[PDB]
Amino acid sequence: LVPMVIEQTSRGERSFDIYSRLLKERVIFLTGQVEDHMANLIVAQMLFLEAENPEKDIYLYINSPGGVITAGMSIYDTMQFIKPDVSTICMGQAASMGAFLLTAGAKGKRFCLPNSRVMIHQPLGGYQGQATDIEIHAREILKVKGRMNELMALHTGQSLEQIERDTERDRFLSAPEAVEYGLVDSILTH
Amino acid sequence: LVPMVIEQTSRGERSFDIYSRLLKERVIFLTGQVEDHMANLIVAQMLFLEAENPEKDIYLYINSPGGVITAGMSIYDTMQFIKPDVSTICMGQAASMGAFLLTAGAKGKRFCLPNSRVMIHQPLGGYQGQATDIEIHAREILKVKGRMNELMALHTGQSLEQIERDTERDRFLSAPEAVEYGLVDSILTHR
Amino acid sequence: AAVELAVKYINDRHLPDKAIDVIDEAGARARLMPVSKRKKTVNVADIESVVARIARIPEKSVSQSDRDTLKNLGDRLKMLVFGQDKAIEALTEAIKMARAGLGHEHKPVGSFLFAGPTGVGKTEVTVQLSKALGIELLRFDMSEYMERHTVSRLIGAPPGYVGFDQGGLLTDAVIKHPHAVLLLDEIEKA
Ligand SMILES: Nc1ncnc2c1ncn2[C@@H]1O[C@H](COP(=O)(O)OP(=O)(O)O)[C@@H](O)[C@H]1O
Repeated sequence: LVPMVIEQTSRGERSFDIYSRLLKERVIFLTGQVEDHMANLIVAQMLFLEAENPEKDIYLYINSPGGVITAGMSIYDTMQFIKPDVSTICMGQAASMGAFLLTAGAKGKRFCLPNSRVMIHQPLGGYQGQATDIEIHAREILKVKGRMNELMALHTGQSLEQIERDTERDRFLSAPEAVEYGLVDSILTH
Repeated sequence: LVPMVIEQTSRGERSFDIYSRLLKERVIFLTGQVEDHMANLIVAQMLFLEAENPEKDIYLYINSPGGVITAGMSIYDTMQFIKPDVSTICMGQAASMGAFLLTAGAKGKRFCLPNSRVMIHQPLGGYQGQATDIEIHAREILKVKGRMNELMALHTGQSLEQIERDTERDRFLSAPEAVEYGLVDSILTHR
Repeated sequence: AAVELAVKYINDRHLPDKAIDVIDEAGARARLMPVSKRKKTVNVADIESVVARIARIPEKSVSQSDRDTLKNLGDRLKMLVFGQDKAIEALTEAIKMARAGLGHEHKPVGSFLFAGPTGVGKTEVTVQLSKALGIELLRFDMSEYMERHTVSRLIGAPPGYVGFDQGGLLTDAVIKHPHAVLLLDEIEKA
């Protein structure tokens, strides 16, 4: 059961959840497989924070093992569209889509923990049916890979050739190695 | 769990969930597969906002992967019946039913994110039973397919033949391609 | 002018004896103030001075030579409280008509709702206005009057209950100072 923290306000005492109290401090948590409902929840929190204070930077933790690629884009596009700079603190496992959000953070504000593990791989999807139908879906997934590879290079800054090269096969990158690849700015000092 | 957000008021603080707080700002959320139950919640929000302010425009986010067409008509009919214009923003992806509701928004207020996708295809409804019953049900699904194509033509502006060709087989339309096809006026980058 | 001015500036006493006091008091001044062979006639100006003392006012409001202050009231307030000229000019227009014979038959001189942010001199414009017109300032904190039973303090408690002896903060203030500025801050919380 989620705890029920108490907040000291001049008007009176108010009861909030641990996640809800953290939302007041512009702290958003992300975990579990990416889902349409899960993504829309993160998007809703981002919109509320923007209206409250468009200047104060937002913090978004990531501890998800990856999920559907389509729903993840809704979080990415939302992060770019909103004015506040949403930092990305990768606290645990970060899969391809989980890593994509980490790269999507504002430049100079992304972070990662020293023992955090991030792995990026090409989008994995499958489809079956008639020969004509598989061809349409086959072309679409390739287009998605190009879009993910193109946007990844822009945020990270690495050449597109290197991004598409290593992403073909499953790759596991540690936190210190991430700084070399340009995935993250630097680890937390303290 | 849904987080709670507090809005300051003169008399006292009010606690509302993240979905209800955004609803107060005329922001509806259409997430997940379409269904008669979830659709009933969407139309309920639209009617409620109409009474609050029949002039302000409604904003319907679309991040659904597709669903039953029967429930979709309730949302589509409600949008056209209410005076306020509904702004449809495609978040993540829009399937056949989601795309139909996406283009169903008022002209000039339909938008899609630069990385969102828009898929459109004919209905996949199937029926089984005796040959006589199949003929009756088979004739009905064709009417729905033709009706959806006609409604899409009015909003998208393309001819019925063009919609039939594109809807004959599955097709994925990227965010920029959606503007070319005529589903939305432009990408949501500036306001 | 004695009966007219006395009724407006002296409400405690009744009109017949009130008019006799101001008329008789004017003659007394003509006995001591003149050094020798001065004007015997009692002009309207001599009545405005005696009636002013009875009402404890500075003689500016009752006097008919205060038009110079009202004519430049808008410019004077700008120097004291600069900014939001549209807010300052609005007050002068309502005050001018009230003193020009166009005021409401039974409503107050003016009712305004200073809807604005904090720190824009919303209360400063009121205190400075009183100094310009030379009238008492009344300030009431609506935050105190938040409970349902707090309204009794403003109008007093009914007979047979505690606080009946007290006439009431609001009623005793306006009665004590008929010509005064009334300020109610944080009315929304009331
Ligand atoms: N526009 C202004 N011009 C002059 N002083 C101002 C102005 N705005 C605020 N102040 C100062 O702010 C203080 C509080 O003013 P007050 O009218 O009580 O504020 P508020 O309307 O926010 O309650 C005073 O020192 C006042 O002189």
